Amino acid sequence: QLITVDEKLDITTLTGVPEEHIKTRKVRIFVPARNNMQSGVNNTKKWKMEFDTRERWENPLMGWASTADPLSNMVLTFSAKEDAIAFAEKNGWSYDVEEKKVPKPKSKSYGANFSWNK
Amino acid sequence: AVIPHGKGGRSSVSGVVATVFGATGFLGRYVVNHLGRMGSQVIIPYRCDVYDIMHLRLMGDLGQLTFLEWDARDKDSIRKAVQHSNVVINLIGREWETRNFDFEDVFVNIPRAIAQASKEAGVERFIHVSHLNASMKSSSKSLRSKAVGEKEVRSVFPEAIIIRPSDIFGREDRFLNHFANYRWFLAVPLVSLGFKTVKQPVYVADVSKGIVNATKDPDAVGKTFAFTGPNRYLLFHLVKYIFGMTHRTFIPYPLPLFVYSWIGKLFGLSPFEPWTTKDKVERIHISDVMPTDLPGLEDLGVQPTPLELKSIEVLRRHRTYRWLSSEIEETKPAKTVNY
Amino acid sequence: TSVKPIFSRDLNEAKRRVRELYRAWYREVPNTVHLMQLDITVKQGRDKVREMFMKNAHVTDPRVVDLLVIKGKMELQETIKVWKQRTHVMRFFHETETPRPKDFLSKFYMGHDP
Amino acid sequence: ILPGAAYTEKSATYVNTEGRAQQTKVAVTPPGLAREDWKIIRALSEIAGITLPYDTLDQVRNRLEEVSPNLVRYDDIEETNYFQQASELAKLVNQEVLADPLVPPQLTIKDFYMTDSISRASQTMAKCVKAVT
Amino acid sequence: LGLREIRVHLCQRSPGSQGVRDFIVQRYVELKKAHPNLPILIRECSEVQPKLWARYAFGQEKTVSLNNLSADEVTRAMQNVLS
Amino acid sequence: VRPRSDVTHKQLSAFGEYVAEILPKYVQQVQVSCLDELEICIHPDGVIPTLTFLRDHTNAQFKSLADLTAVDVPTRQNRFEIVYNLLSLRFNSRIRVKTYADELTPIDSIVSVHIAANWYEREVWDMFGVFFFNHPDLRRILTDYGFEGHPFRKDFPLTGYVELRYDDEVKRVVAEPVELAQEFRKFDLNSPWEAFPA
Amino acid sequence: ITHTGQVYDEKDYRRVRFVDRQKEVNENFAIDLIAQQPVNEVEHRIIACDGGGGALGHPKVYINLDKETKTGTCGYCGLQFKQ
Amino acid sequence: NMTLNFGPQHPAAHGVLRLVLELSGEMVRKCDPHIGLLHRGTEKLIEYKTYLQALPYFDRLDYVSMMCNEQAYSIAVEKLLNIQPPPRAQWIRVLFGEITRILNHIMAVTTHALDIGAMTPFFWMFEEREKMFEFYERVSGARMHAAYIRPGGVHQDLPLGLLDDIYEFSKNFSLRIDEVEEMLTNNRIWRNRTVDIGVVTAEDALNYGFSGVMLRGSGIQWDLRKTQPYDVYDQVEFDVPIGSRGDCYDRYLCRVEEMRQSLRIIEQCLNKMPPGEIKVDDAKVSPPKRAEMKTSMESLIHHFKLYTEGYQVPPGATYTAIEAPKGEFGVYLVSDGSSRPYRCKIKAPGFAHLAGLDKMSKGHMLADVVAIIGTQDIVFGEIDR
Ligand SMILES: NC(=O)C1=CN([C@@H]2O[C@H](COP(=O)(O)OP(=O)(O)OC[C@H]3O[C@@H](n4cnc5c(N)ncnc54)[C@H](OP(=O)(O)O)[C@@H]3O)[C@@H](O)[C@H]2O)C=CC1
Ligand SMILES: [Zn+2]
Repeated sequence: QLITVDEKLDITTLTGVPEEHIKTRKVRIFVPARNNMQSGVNNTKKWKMEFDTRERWENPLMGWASTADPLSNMVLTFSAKEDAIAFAEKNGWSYDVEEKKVPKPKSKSYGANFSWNK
Repeated sequence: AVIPHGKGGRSSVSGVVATVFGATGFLGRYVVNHLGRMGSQVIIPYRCDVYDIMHLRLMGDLGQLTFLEWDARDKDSIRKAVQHSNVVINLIGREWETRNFDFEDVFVNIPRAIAQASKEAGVERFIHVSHLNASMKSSSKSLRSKAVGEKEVRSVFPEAIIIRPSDIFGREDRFLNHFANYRWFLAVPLVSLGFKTVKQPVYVADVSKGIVNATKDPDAVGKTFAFTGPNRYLLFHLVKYIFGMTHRTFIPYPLPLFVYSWIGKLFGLSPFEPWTTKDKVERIHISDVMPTDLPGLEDLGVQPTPLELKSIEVLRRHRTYRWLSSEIEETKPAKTVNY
Repeated sequence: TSVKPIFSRDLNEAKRRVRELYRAWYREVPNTVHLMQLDITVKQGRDKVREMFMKNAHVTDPRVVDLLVIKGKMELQETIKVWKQRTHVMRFFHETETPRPKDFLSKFYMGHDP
Repeated sequence: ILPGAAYTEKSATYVNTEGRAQQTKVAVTPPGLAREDWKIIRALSEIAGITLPYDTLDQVRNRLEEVSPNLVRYDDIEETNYFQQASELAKLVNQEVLADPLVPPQLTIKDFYMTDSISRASQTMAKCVKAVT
Repeated sequence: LGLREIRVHLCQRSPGSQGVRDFIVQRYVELKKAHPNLPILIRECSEVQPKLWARYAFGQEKTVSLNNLSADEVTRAMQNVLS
Repeated sequence: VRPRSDVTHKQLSAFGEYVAEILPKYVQQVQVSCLDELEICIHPDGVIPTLTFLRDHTNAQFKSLADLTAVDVPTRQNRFEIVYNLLSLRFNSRIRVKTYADELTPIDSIVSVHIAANWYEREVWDMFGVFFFNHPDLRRILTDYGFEGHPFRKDFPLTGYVELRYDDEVKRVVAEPVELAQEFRKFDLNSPWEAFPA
Repeated sequence: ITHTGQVYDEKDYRRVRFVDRQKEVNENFAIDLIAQQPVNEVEHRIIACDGGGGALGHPKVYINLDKETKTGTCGYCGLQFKQ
Repeated sequence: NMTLNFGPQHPAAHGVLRLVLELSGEMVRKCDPHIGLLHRGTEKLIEYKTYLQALPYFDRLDYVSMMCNEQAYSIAVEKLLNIQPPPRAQWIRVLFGEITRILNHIMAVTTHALDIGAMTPFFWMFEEREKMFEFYERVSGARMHAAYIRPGGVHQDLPLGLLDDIYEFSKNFSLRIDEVEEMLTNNRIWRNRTVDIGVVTAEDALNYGFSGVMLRGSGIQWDLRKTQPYDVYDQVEFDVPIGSRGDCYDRYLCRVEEMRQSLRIIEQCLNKMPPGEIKVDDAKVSPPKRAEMKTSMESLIHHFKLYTEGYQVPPGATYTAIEAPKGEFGVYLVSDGSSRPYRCKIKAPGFAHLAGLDKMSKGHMLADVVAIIGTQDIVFGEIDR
């Protein structure tokens, strides 16, 4: 038989994350925009949640960038806004969702460019 | 300067480029450890062959530890070591006057030339280390000579911090191992049967951390700190305690020092690092001075660590298979003497 | 809601298991400090056990608790059946790492991102 | 000199002209010992004894909520306005518009390229300025 | 009690705020004319009941809830604030 | 273009129906890839029953367990997708039975059905955190003895949170929070243009 | 010093690295070595620089030497050609 | 049964194996092998890399069979793309596939003996190995860890002259195997330490997923190369060396026999390798030839995109298994439409074999455990992945 729990699945205790990176890390759920350089829209389809950016100090010996934040390069991809919000809640990371913004329909017709008076 | 970036561990930057001339030492090893952990740039002048300084390589990160060939008699070597350092730490010291280096040299002569150059270089701060209770009149030539130095270096380098540590307690230290190694000797001589020479040990790390903190703090200038310890001890309990953890019989038998200074002279004649020193002997029975002075530990940010706490690690190698598993709890503690 | 029970039907039954594990660890701390020649105090270690057992005191859900002891039991097994040597155990004490201050002024003085 | 950051280097909020509040995200960590503007002032306060109640951004924000609404709701223009009462007070105010013609300071595009600090410090903007001149 | 600022965080199109907004429409101008320096801030919260925040001298802020309050009660509460 | 024989896509397809019919209480979906591979999908409760039927049925003997794995689709409510690939040396065919398990909803263990799984199930617990009831001895296999966190989870940082170095002061190896000297450069590689309807 | 004027400041400590060691640099600098090669006076508006050696060279590109004032320079070799 | 923690004593090696054991005197009561001393993350790292930059990981998974492993990923990526390699490339892969099998068996048989105590067979056959490596180097550039077999065929055609040398060697290697034999197959002592040690039943071998010589040694007839042909291993003719009275000695004999059968397959490949191209002609999957990318725009664009971004495999998942020298090596490669994989569980013939150590070494002496780790050809890279 099933048991009842109203407790938001929080599994922060099982994930195995250091305390500092669960209480000081804000992740943003956003649908990636399109670099204006290209006109393809296949990278503006799935929602992604990305952890907040952290220190990137220069390395003294070779000048390479060096980072102390483990969750930096991690960007998880989630198909829908609801599912991504769920991941933040059970993992205990703070979230600030940004609504998808899709190009509004625009009316175009080759005839217009040859308008008597535009 | 070097803006400090990073999270605080290795592969991070703290901005302390520091020449440390006597790093190979027991204290030294620890000084490079924290400096390297913090991410500081550490230049380690060395004279012993590379084989012996390998232990320092893994400490610190790549391009964070630089080793330079240096000779005390040759002034030029000290010159180039401090060329690009902004912090100079001097730990040059020995217990046995060696054929080609006298207590003056190791304590006063050399440590002067060093700070002297450091100034010419324009190093922001110099930390000079001299033994505790070091009167210009103290019996042991060593202590007196060290006293002579702390004065001089002040004229070569004004406002140069002068930490003055007590005999140090740590693995690979003498204070604790020496007594424990008296096992070979069937009887363990103790002047005045180990009484009236109350001693206050200080963990090596505490000393190291303290020293490091000095490098990164403006409060210490011309300060003559004294890292001391968390509890004093009559030499009797110390000796027995040691033997206690070592689990080896303790047979305190008093030995007239006048004769014992002679025993120190004997081993002193040894060509290979005399084990005891006439100058040592005196030092050992030289009572620890009282604590009224610019405070060291705690004052510089580290709370001293009681001897009993880590003694188990320092004295473990001296036990026998039978007692190896034995732990601190099983053993008893020694007693302090606010006297 | 409407979850399936992993091993404990309710926080009550689950807590029973936590009690057992605590006891287990409590009885074990001394042995480890001796079989690993660790330089720690049994009392000290036993407090650490308490620390951990409470670090996760907030969990209210029965399922999460049950896994927590499964995992906890596994750790004990690695320390009583000794496959975890000192380096592994002492890590719990975070002995070498330098503690970070949590005071705002402290962080301000040191890190760009607190 | 208490160095701060720039909008490429902090999670601050700005608002344009029709009140749409918007959030800058930290693209690069601030340089040198330089720190986020809000913290320098929270820290100066702690060194002064009146210590601002906010210690984490999310808190500084909650603060913005009590003094003003737009600041916390992002991407959201505020619909209603009260023009009618504004006019009543305008009618009370009596002032003379001087005959001097009103002139925008940016008369031609060289006027435009260098205005703010970052702009002024631009080698690219400087190259653009000399190209016009 | 030195009054420096009063913030009326009304919430537009909210049932309770009706009174607050009515106050703004009918008496705001008057209050300002009377106190022509004091800054009375009309701001628009959301999903929050109205609040007449008041900042007194030396950085003390005080709160009076205006949820579901009539136009004159809002007027009376505002008048009580600048005593 | 690879050569494809539809003989298999027909044989395997039929078998799929056969399995489904015989085990309708658990089979949710049964598909054959365009690569001629069958992939019965079963409710997690059908782990024991569906495997056993395949291990011990004259018309479908699937004696050895090729592999037990768990993809992790973070979006999917049931995060893990335990996949069991089996081989039938008698009929020279392989099938894959895949179930879904969330982090704290354990799956049954099949060590009974195939003892090969004794190790792989420990591997899935260590990397992904799924738990297997009735397992003889479930304990970390691949990760370090004191490792905290399940590594192959998509939400775990590659570099991880801890790294090891030898410290002289303490004369013993010691974890420290990871500090990397050249962070993994995260090249973005997806192109903004799709390839086909698929 | 180096190709890009990389010269540690008189106070930088990476100079400690060079203490008792050679800072590796190359006397042969490209910015200069290409200059020596003379402009090729081709007699066709557009010529191609395959890079010398065909497959053992650089991707083939055609240069427009039409501008009478300037000379075409292969984005790859740096070789210059004029009509 | 005093736990001895043997194996961190470098006693059977094959990697680093902490075989915690409980031994009543010289009898083993229970063996609990520990693994992960060589876990390195190969499966997670691949998710962050493109298909072609994850090919070098496969050579490192079990590096005694450097290439055969690469063929398994190749095949897998080719299936997902529904592309097949050109005819010459297929024969090559079977040519170097087999050469690699020999290399593995020379490793397994000779390293087995070194632990047993016979040391001269290793030096005899490591010289032959050496000669083979040179084939790798003159074909790929690297002695081992070549990266020659890529997802769409081979990387570069064989040097002009290799085939002839892969002949001279093959023409003689037999005698070298024959010699080892005169030293071990019938040694009055090899037999003893190997015969009737680690017998595994037929039903139990299938049950514990052994899938390798270990199954074949017990008499089960299964060679994925004959049952499910991959590449052109169908066009060759070889005899699987099945065994009876499966035990360390019998399986050994099987490994010496596949060394023999692989020479039969190599001969053919040299006799019948076709003229042709060594990589698919779809610039979409295979990188364009360097003369073409330096003279044709479509080729540069295809070179730039392929190296910088990737294949862009169509979404799907496949489990493809070959017959790596150790046993069934399979890659389950789940793939989203992206150029970088999503999952790539490597089935290692070896994760299953080690598990069997417990059910094989029961009531056995310390020396028996050493013999059984040898008869499983455990390369800790594949097990730990
Ligand atoms: N109990 C203690 O240790 C106490 C120490 N101190 C002071 O702290 C300092 C460090 O002590 P400790 O580390 O134990 O000393 P050590 O005996 O460990 O030697 C310290 C370092 O000094 C170097 N050194 C010694 N003589 C010369 C020389 N003639 N020329 C060049 N280098 C030399 C050594 O290098 P190398 O070995 O390569 O010659 C060594 O690395 C000492 O100067 C001492 O006065 C003070 C109170 C107590
Ligand atoms: Zn050119």
